[PDB]
Amino acid sequence: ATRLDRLVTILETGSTRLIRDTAVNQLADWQKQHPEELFNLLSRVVPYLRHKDWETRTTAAKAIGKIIENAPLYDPNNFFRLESLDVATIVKYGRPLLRGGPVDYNLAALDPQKRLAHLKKTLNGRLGLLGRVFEDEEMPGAEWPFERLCEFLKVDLFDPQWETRHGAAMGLREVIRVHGAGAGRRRGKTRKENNDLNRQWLDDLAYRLLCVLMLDKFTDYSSDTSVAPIRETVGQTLGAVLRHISVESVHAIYRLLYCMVTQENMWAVCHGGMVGLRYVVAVRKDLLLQDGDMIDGVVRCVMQGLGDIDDDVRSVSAATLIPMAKEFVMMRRSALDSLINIVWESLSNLGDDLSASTGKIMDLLATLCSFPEVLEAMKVSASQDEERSFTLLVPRLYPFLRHTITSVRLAVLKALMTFANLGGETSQGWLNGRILRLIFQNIIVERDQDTLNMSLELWTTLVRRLAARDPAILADEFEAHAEPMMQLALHPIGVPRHPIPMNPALFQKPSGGTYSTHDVDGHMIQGEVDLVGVDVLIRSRISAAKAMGLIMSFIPTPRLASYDTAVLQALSSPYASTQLAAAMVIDEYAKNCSTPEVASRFIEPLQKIIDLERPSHYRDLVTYVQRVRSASQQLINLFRDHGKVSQGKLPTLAVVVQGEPEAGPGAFSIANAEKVVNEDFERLKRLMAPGQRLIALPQLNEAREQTVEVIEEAKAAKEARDARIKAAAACALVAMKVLPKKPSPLIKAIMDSIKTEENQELQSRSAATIARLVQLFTESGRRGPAEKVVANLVKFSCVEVAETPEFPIHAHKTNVILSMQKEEDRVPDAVKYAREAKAARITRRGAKEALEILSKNFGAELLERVPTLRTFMEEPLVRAFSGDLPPEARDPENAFGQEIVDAMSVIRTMTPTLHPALHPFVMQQVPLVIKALRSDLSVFRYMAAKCMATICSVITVDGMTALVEKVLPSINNPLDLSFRQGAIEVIYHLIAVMGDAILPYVIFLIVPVLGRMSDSDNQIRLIATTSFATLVKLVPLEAGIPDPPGLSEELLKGRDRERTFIAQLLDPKKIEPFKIPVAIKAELRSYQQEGVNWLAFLNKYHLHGILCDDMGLGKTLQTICIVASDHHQRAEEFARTGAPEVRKLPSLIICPPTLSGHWQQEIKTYAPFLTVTAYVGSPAERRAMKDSLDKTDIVITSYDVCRNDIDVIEKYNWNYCVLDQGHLIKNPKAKITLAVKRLTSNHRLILTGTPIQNNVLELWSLFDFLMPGFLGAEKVFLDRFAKPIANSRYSKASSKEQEAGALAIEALHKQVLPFLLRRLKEEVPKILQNYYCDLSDLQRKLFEDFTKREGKKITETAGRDDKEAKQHIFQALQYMRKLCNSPALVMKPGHKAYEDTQKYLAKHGTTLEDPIHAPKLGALRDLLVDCGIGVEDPLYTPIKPHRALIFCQMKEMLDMVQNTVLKQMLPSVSYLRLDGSVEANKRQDIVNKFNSDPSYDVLLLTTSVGGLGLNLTGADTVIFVEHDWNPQKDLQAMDRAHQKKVVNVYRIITRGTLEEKILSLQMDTDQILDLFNLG
Repeated sequence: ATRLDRLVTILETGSTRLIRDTAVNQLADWQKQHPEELFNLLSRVVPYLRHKDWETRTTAAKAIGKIIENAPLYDPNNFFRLESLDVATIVKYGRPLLRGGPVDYNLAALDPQKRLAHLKKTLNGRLGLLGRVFEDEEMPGAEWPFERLCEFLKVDLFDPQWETRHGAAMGLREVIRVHGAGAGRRRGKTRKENNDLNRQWLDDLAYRLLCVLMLDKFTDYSSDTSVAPIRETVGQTLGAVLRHISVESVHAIYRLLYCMVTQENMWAVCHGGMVGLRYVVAVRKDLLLQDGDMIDGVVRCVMQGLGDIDDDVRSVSAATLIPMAKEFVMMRRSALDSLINIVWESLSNLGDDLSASTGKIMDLLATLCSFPEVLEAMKVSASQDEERSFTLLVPRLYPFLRHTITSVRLAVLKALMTFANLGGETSQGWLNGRILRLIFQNIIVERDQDTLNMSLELWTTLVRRLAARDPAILADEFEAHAEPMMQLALHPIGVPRHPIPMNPALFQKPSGGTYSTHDVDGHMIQGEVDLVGVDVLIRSRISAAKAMGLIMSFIPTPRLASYDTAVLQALSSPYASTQLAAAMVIDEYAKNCSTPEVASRFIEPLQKIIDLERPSHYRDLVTYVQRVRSASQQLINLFRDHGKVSQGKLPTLAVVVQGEPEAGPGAFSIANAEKVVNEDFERLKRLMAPGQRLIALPQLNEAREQTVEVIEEAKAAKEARDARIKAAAACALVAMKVLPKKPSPLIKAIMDSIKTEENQELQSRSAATIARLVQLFTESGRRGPAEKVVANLVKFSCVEVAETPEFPIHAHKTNVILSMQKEEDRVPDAVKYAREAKAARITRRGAKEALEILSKNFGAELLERVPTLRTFMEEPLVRAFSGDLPPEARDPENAFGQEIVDAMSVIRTMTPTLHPALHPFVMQQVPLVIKALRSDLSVFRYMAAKCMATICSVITVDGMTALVEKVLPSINNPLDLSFRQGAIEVIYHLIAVMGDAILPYVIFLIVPVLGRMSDSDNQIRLIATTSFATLVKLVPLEAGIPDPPGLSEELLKGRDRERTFIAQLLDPKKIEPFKIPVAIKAELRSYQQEGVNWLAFLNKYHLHGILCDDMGLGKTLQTICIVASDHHQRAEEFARTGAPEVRKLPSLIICPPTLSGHWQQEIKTYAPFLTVTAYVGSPAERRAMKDSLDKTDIVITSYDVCRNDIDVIEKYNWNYCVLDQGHLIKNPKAKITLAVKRLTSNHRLILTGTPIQNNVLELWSLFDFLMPGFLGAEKVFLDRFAKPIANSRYSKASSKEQEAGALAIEALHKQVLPFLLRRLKEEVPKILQNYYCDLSDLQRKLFEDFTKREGKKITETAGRDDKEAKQHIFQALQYMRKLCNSPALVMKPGHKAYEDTQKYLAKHGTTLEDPIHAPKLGALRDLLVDCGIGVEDPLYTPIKPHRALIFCQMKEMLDMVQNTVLKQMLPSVSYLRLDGSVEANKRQDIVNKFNSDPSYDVLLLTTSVGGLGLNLTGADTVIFVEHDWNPQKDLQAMDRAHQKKVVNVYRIITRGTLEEKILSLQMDTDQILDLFNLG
């Protein structure tokens, strides 16, 4: 179908959210550009409000919201009375609205308005306005635009089908939200007349809305989100009406809602009334706060609802009071004390498993407990009554600890925190072992990190407040729960596809019994490693050990005998997960003791783990070993079936594997499988015939390597467990200050974790340990092992090649910028190259954090306590950059080169976390790094730029001052290439390190960056252009940019040339006017001169952009202005300075071959002082001017002759280079695209009506011609922009991939926006215009042949005024006016020159119907592509801005226009044709489709049918191909067949013919005779 039908149908079948939301923005954009198509888009999304699917109704209601926002508000300068509403009659006599099964077919087939007129009679009865229950056998721009629509919605509010009532309520919500004020008004009345007419209409809707709250009994028990889907929604619609009605109408709605709550019960009427009151306080809280009578009644309603039996009534009641919980506490402290215990009463009846709706009750209690006033009034009631003591109330919060909503579980821990920080007299009846167990259970099973943090923070205060009383009391309350809680802290963790479930009987409910929108903690209690991340289970054992470690540090040691037996037993457990957790509990116990000697009884069991050998198997890794046996067996079974080997020679594998329970010492192990692939694969290969081996060995080698894959997979899995347990035991020893005599094995255990540990929390613990171990050694001599540890950390922070280059690999590179290589090289993908690179990133991550923690432990004493660090960072730079570079530093075999690289690698690794007292040491090294930026070796310049950028981001005062004073001023220097490459590179890495923090410092960066895009070195141009693109992306468009804090006041003074640039770049309306210095013959409009200001701004700062002005605004003139002015201005400065950058060079204008004459004509008209060469013609003609093109000011060239003669055109240098329809360059691989990019030009422009289509790669190719590096190379552009965009558009894409693809669209549009000048023709009388085209060779031949015969008699019959003489002259003019359109109109069989013409067409090898002989056909496709109509899915393609009418006089011409232009040339255009041949009945059909479906681009028709009174509205442009002798007969048929917008009228006229002469003349004999002369 059409675009609009396919675009709307996506609302139903949008597979992802991104695909559905993209369709609603297309419809919203379609309304924004074509505001008159409002009721064509709405009449297709409104039917989707009755859809049987929930999301389709939601999406369709969303589109109505977006489409209506793009409609102008309506200011024109049978109703219901809200007061006369009786609650008793409607509830009693009304129609209960239920889930609707019945469908009455007799009504369904009625006229859509007769169906509506019938439902408006039945409505008064169904509402109960009669004294009886109504039964359906009694009855078997002048005004508001949406008033006809709202009748269908207000009537469908009571349809038996609950799906229809759902969509009708959402539709009314979106219409009244944007357009609520104008409803009801009618043109022809004063403000006071339709202000109350609006009040009556809004009261009429509120009347109907309250009825739905009373009558709707529908309830969906399936989902826990919404219980009353219609009452929840129709109350949301009531909120949109409240923000538009008077204060008196609100107080009337308030009383009617008050009767529904305090019914003077019934669940539905009480709930629906509360829902309405919920939005009254959330929308009109201002009006509610003066009238104290409303404040009392709305609070009386909440309190009754808060004590109601049903849970859903208490939820909406609590959600009503939250927005004014602060406001109600202050104003009425008398009612404050009664509100507290009623809220507390609501939580008392609840069990442990709470519905998702009950979460709003907790939100109400949490906001009340955040006020000190409420906390005091509770203590007064606690000292007075026993039933309000904290022992009976607080445990009512425990069922909320494991609530389904994530935000509720955090609000409870924050609330329970408030009670622990309240009093000692107050909070001890509830603070016991019962709450300690629930919190410890919360630590094991909580998945959210913020909630797990508060659980540990509450566990600390709960333990410390209870240990302050007596350490024996704390140990008694927890002794009853200590035994099972230990089994959960030491519980093993499984492998993906091998979950180790926890015993659910070890979890006590708040009810007291054990476990034996639900299943909140079952995924983790089951231990699903795939469903919940492997790192989430690990950080739940870490949190367990940290909790269990703190509680043990307070219990007296003699009563910890049961705890030690559990952990000593766990150190020898067959589960590696348990041994790791066991050693971590000992660690956190020794950390929290006052002295480390208290825990010194664990020294011997832990030193066993370090010194003894590790077990060769673990029970948690049994799945890996079982997987190894399968591969080993299939490898052997293949040695039997595929290769013919006897069963007796085959080895036998054990059926049970090691680590399994009840596994003998002869079970299957990894060592057995290593013997199968290493020694039995060889032994069994000797037992094959040399003929059998040749056929079977292919598939055997494949089976062998698949086995080794799993073998090395299991061995790596076990060695990871050996390192985890050894490192955890060593860290606990370091906590007990265990400094061995021979510390090599202790240090190795901690180091092996820092090298290889995928998990960050386990690695960060080992980094913090090795940082304290360095401090413990330097605090007691032992500088031997202390300086070897720090030296390894420094070595490990340089292994990631992405951060620290390998010097011998790049040692030979000079005059190269490695920053460009690093990104143009990572776009390599091999499994064993990405695994080794992953190990390097892990090793650096650990070592970097160890030095970070080391720098914070020693503070400002880091360089005095650890003097080896100062040597690594300072010594190599002093040797190499104090004076001349030693020749040793250039050799890749010498280690000196890498020592210099590592030195600067450590500086940027530790500068951020360095104590501010060590910044002078870094500043001492700055003169050495600047010396490296100037170096000739590129790898030194690369690291110097990364290092300096980091230093400037930390020491923002002196670091920036050094860069602006010592580096930036010498980017101009044309003698030292190496310093320029280094200085632009430190700018590149400065923007990358700081990010959007670079904003205040962009002042100092902008001029060196801009000027470097105009540099002789190609690499500096590219990296400066990429830098400039990142700046445009990172600026705040709407806000200003502050000044650099703390810098010199004299640095910011002389930099005002750089502030006017940034101001003009953000806002294009602040561009300085440009007085054209050449004598141009033109009246420049407000926008034309404004557009020339934009082109001069680009020329001034060496920028390039696209001129996207809509057709008619005159893009050709604005370009001739700027190129004539530029040639003049650079003719003056070349006379002043003679610099090569302003030498005389010709400009180049590339256009489609049809527009070659159009440019040549308008330069002749507006700028007659510019000499023009037209390098277009036959290959023979082009070769004369081929060698002489620089001898003029402008050179015009077609895209076709630019490919064949590119070797000629690139031999020249060009000033300007304009592309008249530049979208032909969008193909990056096209030959025309590559030829245009081989040109050396100074200033570039692109002229298009459409800048981009659906693809983003089209946009890259255009911007790659303008500013080469602006979007990067093609491969780096396909990565950051094209890959995520294409992935989010996948039918089944991830929710992360959707936002990754949406952030890229938004970022790509921001980089390219300041370089596209897109001014609409309409927003900021119909315009006639002439489109000129040139005659063809055949037309000139046929005109000359006519005047040779007929021209003799034309002189006779010209001024006769005779009878048949005026008939001969007229039909002689008809022959010419037909020939001006197409030669095929006049060259028909029977003509005297037919046989001669066919010879001419044959000698040149063409046909008569060839479109090149009728230039009006070619001029029509160019006029259509300049209006965005024709281009060379409805979803991703943009909305076309115009629709056209195309008029012709003859039916034969329309066939050419149809079969040639719209079928061969522009096949993507949707069109309809209208002839007098078509039936007068069928022609009315397609005229309707043109006004009902706005996706018809063009309507072809002849001027005969246009005068038939048919009226069209969607037309925006009108084109005339053929013309009548009376030029107003064309004006009649146009207006007769046709306002808000402006209409563009185009006359296609061949220059030099009678068309240019007839249309000019507004008859004398000699003036008639001149119609037969060309020119």
